[PDB]
Amino acid sequence: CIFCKIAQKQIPSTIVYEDDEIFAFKDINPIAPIHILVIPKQHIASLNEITEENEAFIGKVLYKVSLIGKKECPEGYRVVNNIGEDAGQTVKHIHFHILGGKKLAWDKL
Amino acid sequence: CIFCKIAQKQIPSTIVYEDDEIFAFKDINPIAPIHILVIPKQHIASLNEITEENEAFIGKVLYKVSLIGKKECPEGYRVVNNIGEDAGQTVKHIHFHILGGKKLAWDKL
Ligand SMILES: [Zn+2]
Ligand SMILES: [Zn+2]
Repeated sequence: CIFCKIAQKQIPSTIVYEDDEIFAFKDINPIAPIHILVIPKQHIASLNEITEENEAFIGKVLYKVSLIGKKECPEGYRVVNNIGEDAGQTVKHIHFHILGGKKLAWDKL
Repeated sequence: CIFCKIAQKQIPSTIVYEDDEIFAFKDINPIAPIHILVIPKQHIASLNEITEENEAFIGKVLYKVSLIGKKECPEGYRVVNNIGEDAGQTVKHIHFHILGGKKLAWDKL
């Protein structure tokens, strides 16, 4: 898993924030001027693997996403998560996108 | 708050799912063929109002989002949350978008 390897610094990335639980890094193919990926260090494949037993942990991840977003994007930010084929999920390790740095489009998908 | 009123059925909506904690309804200006809004019935203004004290509740909301998404969008779905001006947040009551029903675009914002 490329995201487990990035989180453990086996594959290089430009680190925005890291702690015992999460790892955040710049997206190398950005769609916004600020485009950050936030991953749990623990491998969970997608949002469809959230259970009642790990929902408190995923809430903590989302809280830490908000702390990164409000620091990096004081003018506002969008959080995106992709599940499966129609959403274009490329890596099967849950990753939140933080998008900001401009007035973001809201266009037909 | 228009979303508190929708959640309490004071303003009509097309309901997808409802329980003691959450309310989900069709977006009337959709950007995808499946476009569902999911709100907590409790008023929380945005993701920037997540705290360590409510992070477990927001994890539960995200779990219920995933249950709606995997049912309505078995081929995959995207979850979006907008915070503040640059993201275009229009209603100050936290709302998750579930987008699906086609191979979704990933375009420059
Ligand atoms: Zn992984
Ligand atoms: Zn409200």
